[PDB]
Amino acid sequence: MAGRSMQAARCPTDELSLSNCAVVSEKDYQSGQHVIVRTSPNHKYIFTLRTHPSVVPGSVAFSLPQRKWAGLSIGQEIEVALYSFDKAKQCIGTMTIEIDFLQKKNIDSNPYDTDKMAAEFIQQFNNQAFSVGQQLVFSFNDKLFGLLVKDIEAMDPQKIEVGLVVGNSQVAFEKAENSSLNLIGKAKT
Amino acid sequence: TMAGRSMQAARCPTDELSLSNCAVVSEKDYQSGQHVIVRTSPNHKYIFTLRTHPSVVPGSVAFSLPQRKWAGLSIGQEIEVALYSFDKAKQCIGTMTIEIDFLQKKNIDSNPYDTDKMAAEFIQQFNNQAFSVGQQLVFSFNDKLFGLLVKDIEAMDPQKIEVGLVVGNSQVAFEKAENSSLNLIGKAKT
Amino acid sequence: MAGRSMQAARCPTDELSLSNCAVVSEKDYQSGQHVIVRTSPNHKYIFTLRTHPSVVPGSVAFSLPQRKWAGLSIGQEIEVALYSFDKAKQCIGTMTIEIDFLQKKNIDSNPYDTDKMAAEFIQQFNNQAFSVGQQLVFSFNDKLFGLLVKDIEAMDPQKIEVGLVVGNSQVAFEKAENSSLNLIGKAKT
Repeated sequence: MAGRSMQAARCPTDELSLSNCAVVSEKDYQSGQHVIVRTSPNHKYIFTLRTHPSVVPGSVAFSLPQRKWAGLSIGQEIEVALYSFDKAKQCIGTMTIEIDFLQKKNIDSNPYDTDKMAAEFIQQFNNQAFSVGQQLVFSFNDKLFGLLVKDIEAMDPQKIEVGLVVGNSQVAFEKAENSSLNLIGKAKT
Repeated sequence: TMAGRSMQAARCPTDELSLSNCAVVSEKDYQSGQHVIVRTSPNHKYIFTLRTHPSVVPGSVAFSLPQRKWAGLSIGQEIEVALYSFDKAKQCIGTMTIEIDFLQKKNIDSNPYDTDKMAAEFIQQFNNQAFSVGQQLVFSFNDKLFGLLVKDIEAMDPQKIEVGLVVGNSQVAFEKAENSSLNLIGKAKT
Repeated sequence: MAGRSMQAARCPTDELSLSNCAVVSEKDYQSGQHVIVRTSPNHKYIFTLRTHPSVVPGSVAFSLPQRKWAGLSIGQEIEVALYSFDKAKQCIGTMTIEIDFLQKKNIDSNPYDTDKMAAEFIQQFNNQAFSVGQQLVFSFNDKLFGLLVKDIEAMDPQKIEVGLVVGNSQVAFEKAENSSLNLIGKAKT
């Protein structure tokens, strides 16, 4: 009893990509459900869903970052099944994220408070699934940043591949090599 | 009291939305999936399937240019809207013939198109939506946009119908428009 | 009994601004609820909500006109609490609105019927909250107009600062000084 066959589609809008959710039709799923997307015998990527009116029923919309991360191409047939988080080990305890300005062009020398970023990160991504290596778009203080999940650990009653962000998940940031990003605060690696 | 409700025809919020071929409304007036009969004037009624979107002004119904052309509507035009119910076997689509062509003169490649693959996806995205003979639609397939014209529709015989509901076993047959460079293939043709 | 701290965000699209609602994540609120946005210790603003998939959880999206009116800047922290209309005095009896073309480039000499405008205004804004001094965007006959709430009065069993538009609320328009706007109809000042 595998998942259903669907097609990868492009993201309806740029703003939507800030969600880092796989976007779907309300006819197929409801927001908040999680899915495991099988692209081949070598990969099963986990996404958290969010509905949008423009998504064609039978398709799943992905932003550019997600398509790169998941090695997806528009039109591609994918196998999709509901994924359930139901074990303590799956909740994220700590997670390390590599950050940098999205547009290598726009780069300010202003100092950014990581503790503030960590709090907002937890706020907008609460109950969403993340995996080591995943690339995301993060909107902070009206600026766009690129994020790379470097590590994830569960709460010791350690290392996990994928996990659910919860209210007490700890996020530590660190700029990418050669980054002109000045990070301040205690939410730094 | 029994007749429909008075509303205004509005523009479609986005291009992407037009791929749905649904009349788009406010979640304040309707819920997605309901069907409506839109009266423009005596002797002229058009049936649409609804889909909500946050940007639609309450009291208005959004239509894409092609829908407005077909229903002969103009922006701001006042219309009479009433819920329409499909509840008779004769209304389910058995077979439907569609004339296809690239939506844009621009992109016009000569590659092959499996009418069987298109038919399946058509049924997939338009399941439970209403279509009428003569209706013009926008169809997204393989990252390419095509224009569709509903030529004929027939009900199942336990024939010819004006409007019907697409269901899981509805059969769709395609046929390119005259002078079309559409390289159709497969067994889903007229 | 305080509200929750959130951040002001940009409006996902231009079309959304026609709603004049504060837009939110379906994860935080449901459409139709009303909120009081405390921007500072002496100022609280009232908005009616509408959900949209692109709004980042933990944030509230506002159009430029709304940000100007409530003195908000993007990323700004705000305290948000549900607001309840539950007293007769809060229902709008009459309201005076100053109207003008939204943009210079869109100026013309066509006649716009106030009675028609009033009816459509009540139609699209029914059950939404408005305050004296609030500036809105109004779409009428495929044209965009700027609106300024000049006055609001309750039904005498008078003057109120904020109120809920209901089915029998009366709206009177008047053009801005020097407005080349051509207003007809009886729903005037």
